[PDB]
Order: sequence, then C-alpha cells, then structure tokens
Amino acid sequence: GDIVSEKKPATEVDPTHFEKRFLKRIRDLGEGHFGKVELCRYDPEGDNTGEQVAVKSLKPHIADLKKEIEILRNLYHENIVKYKGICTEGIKLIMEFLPSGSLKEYLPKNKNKINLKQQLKYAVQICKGMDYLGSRQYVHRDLAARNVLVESEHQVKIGDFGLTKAIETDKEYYTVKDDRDSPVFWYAPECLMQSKFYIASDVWSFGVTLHELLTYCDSDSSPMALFLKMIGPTHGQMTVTRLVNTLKEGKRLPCPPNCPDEVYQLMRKCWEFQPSNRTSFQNLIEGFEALLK
Ligand SMILES: CC(C)(C)OC(=O)N[C@@H]1CC[C@@H](n2cnc3cnc4[nH]ccc4c32)C1
Repeated sequence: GDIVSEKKPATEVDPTHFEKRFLKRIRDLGEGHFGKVELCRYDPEGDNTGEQVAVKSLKPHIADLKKEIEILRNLYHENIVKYKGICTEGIKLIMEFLPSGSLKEYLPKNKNKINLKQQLKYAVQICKGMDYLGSRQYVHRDLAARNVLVESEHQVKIGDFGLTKAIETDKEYYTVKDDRDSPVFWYAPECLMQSKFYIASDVWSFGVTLHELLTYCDSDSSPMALFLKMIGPTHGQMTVTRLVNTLKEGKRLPCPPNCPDEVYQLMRKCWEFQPSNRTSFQNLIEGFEALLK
C-alpha cells in the first residue's frame, strides 16, 4: 500500500522554549572564566521588534548551570530577576533584561538621582529578596553589588544565582569544595576558614554589599581596594590568611563618607565574627524601616 507515516499530534507552543535560530546576539552583559551573560533579541519575526532578553551560557559546568536554571525557574519574588526560559541543543538560561544593569554600572552614573533614602529602600529590597531565598533553604554565596540589578530608580532585583546552594533540611550550613574563584572580600570568616556557608554568611555578604551601595560602587572605595590597603596589596597566596587575621583582630571596612552612624551600626551587626551573633535579614529590614520613617 501507501507509505506509513506518523499521525502528527496537536503541537503546542511552550513559551519557555526559545529557539536558537531566533535568538540574536546584541552584546555582552558580563563574563567570567567559564561563561557569559549576553544581551539578545528573541526575534522570530526577523524585523528587530522581538523582546530583548538576558542569556546566560557557558564557554565551549553544564551540570551547575542546569542546577542554577532549576533554582531560578522556581523563585518568584518582586526582588528576584525573572526566569523566562531555556534554549537547548548544552543549554542557555533566558532571563528578563534589565537595561539599567547592575548597581556597579548604575550607581556611579546616577548619584544625583539616588539619595540616602533611596539607598535604604534598595537595602530593604535586597534584604527581602535574600530573606525569601533563605526561606526556600538556599544560601546565595555571591551577594555583591555586581549581582544586584536595577529594575528602575525605585526597584532592584537579585540578578544572578550561579553559586547558590541548598542547605540540607535539619542542617545549618552547606560545605563547598570548588572554591578557586571565591569572592573572598565579600566572605564571612567561616566561609574563608572552613568553606561553611550559613544564612548568616549571606548576612555578612549583605553588609559588604551595603557598603558598596553607600559608596555608589566607586572602584577606589571597593571592598577589594579597601581590604588590600588594610592588609597589603602584594601578598599573593597569603592574601586570604592575612584577610582572616585582620578580621580576627576586629578590623572591618570603614564607615562610608556621608553615611550616618546609625546606618553604619546596622552594617557592623552584619559583621559579627560569629555567625550566631549576627543580625538577621528580618531585623535589618525592621532597622532600615525605622530609619525611613
Ligand atoms: C560571571 C557570569 C558570566 C557567570 O555571570 C555574570 O556576569 N552575571 C552578571 C550578573 C547580572 C548580569 N547582568 C548584567 N546586566 C544585566 C541586565 N539584565 C539581566 N538579566 C539577568 C541578568 C542580567 C544582567 C551579569
């Protein structure tokens, strides 16, 4: 008889599957030693009217990216960047694009627009996103101004989850093995000394991110710049031990210029040497809110 073929079933569009052929690169948003985030237009009509998206890929680590995708896909919060979908065969993560970029890009350019009150409002939003993440039993491990995105003058979102780990139920912390490219000038002593990551360790990192926000991410006042002044900039592989010693001695980043002492004191509560002595994200929120009203 006739050639037998397969009955074509009723195909449905998945709005979270982005086809490689319509995903068109515009420029880079960031990169590291294993990957990049690129600005693309998803342009199925081919007339440059498609939606702009942020696309996270790997350089020619897959498993970690798949885990990152699965974490972000299931986070829903107004201060966490929106998952849009994936592009696959290898995999790419597709996210909403925030044209203002990170606080590192935005703050140096917008000092006149963004006063202390707005900085404190950003600080609360960062804290709300982080408290949501902790409520889902995650530790972020990479909270820094470069990973905080600006949705508008009035709203920020946590914009990267590449190091985020689940803390096991009934456990207080996650222990990391892969630690080469750690952001050590953002890390709490327990992270540095033992590679143990608590929710309290994210509070510590928040305090450093707050210091960045308050300095408008000026490079000459960055956590790295200031610590290297405190400890010495030419110690190579002794850097972390000298960082740890400085922190053991009770030395901390200084009060930013024009930062009220009452804001600096909330910051210091993030930097208690022992995790259990640190403030919580909820208490930070309360504290900033008291300063705002
Ligand atoms: C280092 C690595 C390539 C792994 O990741 C990043 O560079 N991540 C940065 C965090 C925010 C990213 N970014 C910068 N401008 C952005 C604008 N919109 C964005 N949506 C999702 C991420 C994102 C943006 C880049």
